[PDB]
Amino acid sequence: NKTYKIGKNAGYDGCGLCLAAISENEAIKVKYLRDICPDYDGDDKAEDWLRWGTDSRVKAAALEMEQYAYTSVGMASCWEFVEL
Amino acid sequence: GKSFKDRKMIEKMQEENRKDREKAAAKFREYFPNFVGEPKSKDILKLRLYEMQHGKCLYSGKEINLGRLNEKGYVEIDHALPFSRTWDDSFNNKVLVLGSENQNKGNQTPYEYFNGKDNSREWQEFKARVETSRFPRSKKQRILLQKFDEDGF
Repeated sequence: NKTYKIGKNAGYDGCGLCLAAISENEAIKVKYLRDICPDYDGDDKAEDWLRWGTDSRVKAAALEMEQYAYTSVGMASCWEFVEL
Repeated sequence: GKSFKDRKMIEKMQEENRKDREKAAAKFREYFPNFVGEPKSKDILKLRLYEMQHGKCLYSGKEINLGRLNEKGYVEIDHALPFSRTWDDSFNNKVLVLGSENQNKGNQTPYEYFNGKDNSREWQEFKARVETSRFPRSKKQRILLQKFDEDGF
Protein backbone atom coordinates (compact mmCIF):
# COMPACT_ATOMS: atom_id res chain seq x y z
CA ASN A 1 0.00 0.00 0.00
CA LYS A 2 2.11 2.91 -1.23
CA THR A 3 1.71 6.17 0.64
CA TYR A 4 2.09 9.62 -0.88
CA LYS A 5 2.23 13.09 0.58
CA ILE A 6 -0.81 15.13 -0.42
CA GLY A 7 0.13 18.34 -2.18
CA LYS A 8 -0.70 21.81 -0.95
CA ASN A 9 -3.16 22.56 -3.78
CA ALA A 10 -4.78 19.11 -3.94
CA GLY A 11 -8.12 19.85 -2.29
CA TYR A 12 -7.36 18.29 1.11
CA ASP A 13 -10.33 18.25 3.46
CA GLY A 14 -9.21 16.08 6.37
CA CYS A 15 -9.56 12.33 6.52
CA GLY A 16 -11.74 10.42 4.08
CA LEU A 17 -12.00 7.98 1.23
CA CYS A 18 -10.89 9.57 -2.03
CA LEU A 19 -9.39 9.22 -5.48
CA ALA A 20 -5.89 10.59 -5.82
CA ALA A 21 -3.88 11.65 -8.84
CA ILE A 22 -0.19 10.91 -8.21
CA SER A 23 2.61 12.83 -9.95
CA GLU A 24 6.30 12.84 -8.97
CA ASN A 25 5.47 10.73 -5.90
CA GLU A 26 2.89 13.23 -4.61
CA ALA A 27 -0.92 13.34 -4.56
CA ILE A 28 -1.47 16.48 -6.65
CA LYS A 29 -5.27 16.17 -6.59
CA VAL A 30 -7.68 14.35 -4.28
CA LYS A 31 -11.42 13.95 -4.80
CA TYR A 32 -13.25 12.61 -1.80
CA LEU A 33 -15.92 9.99 -2.31
CA ARG A 34 -18.30 12.10 -0.21
CA ASP A 35 -17.94 14.86 -2.82
CA ILE A 36 -17.94 12.60 -5.90
CA CYS A 37 -20.98 10.70 -4.60
CA PRO A 38 -23.11 13.06 -2.47
CA ASP A 39 -25.10 9.96 -1.49
CA TYR A 40 -22.22 8.26 0.34
CA ASP A 41 -23.38 9.03 3.89
CA GLY A 42 -20.93 6.65 5.60
CA ASP A 43 -17.89 7.05 7.84
CA ASP A 44 -14.86 6.58 5.54
CA LYS A 45 -13.72 3.06 6.37
CA ALA A 46 -11.16 1.41 4.10
CA GLU A 47 -13.18 -1.66 3.16
CA ASP A 48 -15.93 0.57 1.68
CA TRP A 49 -13.99 0.89 -1.59
CA LEU A 50 -14.69 -2.79 -2.35
CA ARG A 51 -18.31 -1.69 -2.72
CA TRP A 52 -17.99 1.91 -3.91
CA GLY A 53 -15.22 1.49 -6.50
CA THR A 54 -17.83 0.62 -9.16
CA ASP A 55 -20.12 3.67 -9.03
CA SER A 56 -20.21 5.42 -12.39
CA ARG A 57 -19.16 8.88 -11.24
CA VAL A 58 -16.19 7.36 -9.39
CA LYS A 59 -15.11 5.67 -12.61
CA ALA A 60 -15.77 8.92 -14.47
CA ALA A 61 -13.81 10.97 -11.93
CA ALA A 62 -10.92 8.49 -12.09
CA LEU A 63 -10.85 8.45 -15.90
CA GLU A 64 -10.55 12.25 -16.02
CA MET A 65 -7.73 12.20 -13.50
CA GLU A 66 -6.00 9.44 -15.48
CA GLN A 67 -5.79 11.87 -18.42
CA TYR A 68 -2.94 13.57 -16.56
CA ALA A 69 -1.73 11.26 -13.80
CA TYR A 70 -1.68 7.83 -12.26
CA THR A 71 -4.93 7.54 -10.31
CA SER A 72 -6.06 5.21 -7.53
CA VAL A 73 -8.71 4.72 -4.87
CA GLY A 74 -7.56 5.09 -1.32
CA MET A 75 -7.69 6.93 1.96
CA ALA A 76 -6.72 10.50 2.85
CA SER A 77 -5.38 10.76 6.42
CA CYS A 78 -2.94 13.11 8.18
CA TRP A 79 -2.01 14.77 4.88
CA GLU A 80 -1.11 11.44 3.28
CA PHE A 81 -2.86 9.36 0.66
CA VAL A 82 -2.80 5.58 1.11
CA GLU A 83 -3.59 3.40 -1.89
CA LEU A 84 -6.25 0.79 -1.20
CA GLY B 1 -34.98 -17.80 8.86
CA LYS B 2 -35.04 -14.75 11.12
CA SER B 3 -36.33 -14.92 14.68
CA PHE B 4 -39.34 -12.95 15.87
CA LYS B 5 -37.06 -11.00 18.24
CA ASP B 6 -34.65 -10.12 15.42
CA ARG B 7 -37.55 -8.90 13.26
CA LYS B 8 -38.78 -6.57 16.02
CA MET B 9 -35.30 -5.21 16.75
CA ILE B 10 -34.67 -4.50 13.05
CA GLU B 11 -37.90 -2.48 12.89
CA LYS B 12 -37.25 -0.59 16.13
CA MET B 13 -33.61 0.12 15.26
CA GLN B 14 -34.56 1.42 11.81
CA GLU B 15 -37.12 3.79 13.31
CA GLU B 16 -34.88 4.93 16.17
CA ASN B 17 -32.02 5.63 13.74
CA ARG B 18 -34.44 7.61 11.57
CA LYS B 19 -35.46 9.74 14.56
CA ASP B 20 -31.84 10.22 15.67
CA ARG B 21 -30.80 11.24 12.16
CA GLU B 22 -33.78 13.59 11.93
CA LYS B 23 -33.13 15.34 15.26
CA ALA B 24 -29.41 15.70 14.56
CA ALA B 25 -30.17 17.37 11.23
CA ALA B 26 -32.69 19.77 12.77
CA LYS B 27 -30.26 20.70 15.56
CA PHE B 28 -27.57 21.44 12.97
CA ARG B 29 -29.98 23.63 10.98
CA GLU B 30 -30.87 25.51 14.18
CA TYR B 31 -27.24 26.58 14.61
CA PHE B 32 -26.69 27.12 10.86
CA PRO B 33 -29.99 28.34 9.39
CA ASN B 34 -28.08 29.81 6.43
CA PHE B 35 -26.23 26.57 5.59
CA VAL B 36 -26.52 26.15 1.82
CA GLY B 37 -27.60 22.63 0.91
CA GLU B 38 -28.18 19.57 3.01
CA PRO B 39 -25.86 18.90 5.97
CA LYS B 40 -23.93 15.68 5.41
CA SER B 41 -22.45 13.18 7.86
CA LYS B 42 -19.15 15.10 7.97
CA ASP B 43 -20.97 18.31 8.90
CA ILE B 44 -23.05 16.69 11.66
CA LEU B 45 -19.91 14.99 13.01
CA LYS B 46 -18.06 18.31 13.06
CA LEU B 47 -20.73 19.68 15.38
CA ARG B 48 -20.67 16.55 17.56
CA LEU B 49 -16.89 16.65 17.94
CA TYR B 50 -17.06 20.43 18.52
CA GLU B 51 -19.31 19.69 21.51
CA MET B 52 -17.24 16.75 22.82
CA GLN B 53 -14.09 18.91 22.63
CA HIS B 54 -15.72 21.88 24.44
CA GLY B 55 -15.29 24.04 21.37
CA LYS B 56 -11.50 23.78 21.12
CA CYS B 57 -9.05 22.52 18.55
CA LEU B 58 -7.70 19.28 19.99
CA TYR B 59 -4.11 19.90 18.84
CA SER B 60 -3.73 23.56 19.83
CA GLY B 61 -6.41 24.20 22.42
CA LYS B 62 -7.48 27.26 20.44
CA GLU B 63 -11.14 28.21 20.59
CA ILE B 64 -13.02 27.23 17.43
CA ASN B 65 -15.55 29.90 16.44
CA LEU B 66 -18.85 28.00 16.15
CA GLY B 67 -20.08 30.49 13.55
CA ARG B 68 -17.16 29.43 11.33
CA LEU B 69 -17.54 25.66 11.88
CA ASN B 70 -18.42 25.11 8.21
CA GLU B 71 -16.00 27.67 6.73
CA LYS B 72 -13.74 26.41 3.96
CA GLY B 73 -10.40 25.20 5.33
CA TYR B 74 -11.02 26.46 8.87
CA VAL B 75 -11.42 23.17 10.76
CA GLU B 76 -11.26 19.55 9.64
CA ILE B 77 -12.04 16.09 10.92
CA ASP B 78 -8.87 14.03 10.66
CA HIS B 79 -7.26 10.98 12.22
CA ALA B 80 -5.19 11.33 15.36
CA LEU B 81 -3.14 8.28 14.38
CA PRO B 82 -2.19 8.28 10.66
CA PHE B 83 -4.08 5.65 8.70
CA SER B 84 -0.89 4.87 6.72
CA ARG B 85 0.71 3.61 9.95
CA THR B 86 -2.31 2.05 11.71
CA TRP B 87 -5.12 1.26 9.23
CA ASP B 88 -7.26 2.89 11.92
CA ASP B 89 -10.30 4.50 10.29
CA SER B 90 -12.50 4.25 13.38
CA PHE B 91 -14.55 6.89 15.15
CA ASN B 92 -12.18 6.58 18.08
CA ASN B 93 -9.42 7.94 15.84
CA LYS B 94 -11.36 11.02 14.61
CA VAL B 95 -10.64 14.48 16.00
CA LEU B 96 -11.71 18.06 15.17
CA VAL B 97 -8.71 20.32 14.55
CA LEU B 98 -7.83 23.63 12.93
CA GLY B 99 -6.64 23.04 9.39
CA SER B 100 -3.41 24.92 9.99
CA GLU B 101 -2.67 22.90 13.12
CA ASN B 102 -3.50 19.63 11.33
CA GLN B 103 -1.08 20.53 8.54
CA ASN B 104 1.67 21.20 11.08
CA LYS B 105 1.18 17.78 12.69
CA GLY B 106 1.17 15.95 9.38
CA ASN B 107 1.86 12.20 9.57
CA GLN B 108 3.04 12.24 13.19
CA THR B 109 1.17 10.64 16.04
CA PRO B 110 0.23 12.91 18.95
CA TYR B 111 2.82 11.09 21.09
CA GLU B 112 5.52 12.03 18.56
CA TYR B 113 4.25 15.53 17.73
CA PHE B 114 3.88 16.62 21.36
CA ASN B 115 7.16 14.95 22.44
CA GLY B 116 5.50 12.48 24.78
CA LYS B 117 8.74 10.51 25.08
CA ASP B 118 10.23 13.27 27.25
CA ASN B 119 6.93 13.72 29.14
CA SER B 120 7.08 17.29 27.91
CA ARG B 121 4.78 20.07 29.07
CA GLU B 122 3.08 20.04 25.66
CA TRP B 123 2.36 16.32 25.98
CA GLN B 124 0.97 16.77 29.48
CA GLU B 125 -1.29 19.60 28.27
CA PHE B 126 -2.48 17.59 25.26
CA LYS B 127 -3.22 14.57 27.45
CA ALA B 128 -5.08 16.88 29.85
CA ARG B 129 -7.15 18.26 26.97
CA VAL B 130 -8.00 14.74 25.80
CA GLU B 131 -8.80 13.61 29.36
CA THR B 132 -11.21 16.50 29.97
CA SER B 133 -12.99 16.11 26.64
CA ARG B 134 -16.28 14.22 26.54
CA PHE B 135 -14.64 11.38 24.61
CA PRO B 136 -15.36 7.81 25.80
CA ARG B 137 -12.41 6.32 27.65
CA SER B 138 -11.51 4.06 24.74
CA LYS B 139 -11.38 7.11 22.45
CA LYS B 140 -9.16 8.97 24.92
CA GLN B 141 -6.93 5.88 25.04
CA ARG B 142 -6.68 5.65 21.23
CA ILE B 143 -5.62 9.27 20.73
CA LEU B 144 -2.85 8.93 23.32
CA LEU B 145 -1.45 5.60 22.08
CA GLN B 146 2.35 5.37 22.21
CA LYS B 147 3.17 1.90 20.83
CA PHE B 148 2.55 0.84 17.21
CA ASP B 149 3.46 -2.13 15.03
CA GLU B 150 3.92 -0.84 11.48
CA ASP B 151 5.32 -4.08 10.05
CA GLY B 152 1.94 -5.12 8.65
CA PHE B 153 2.04 -1.99 6.48
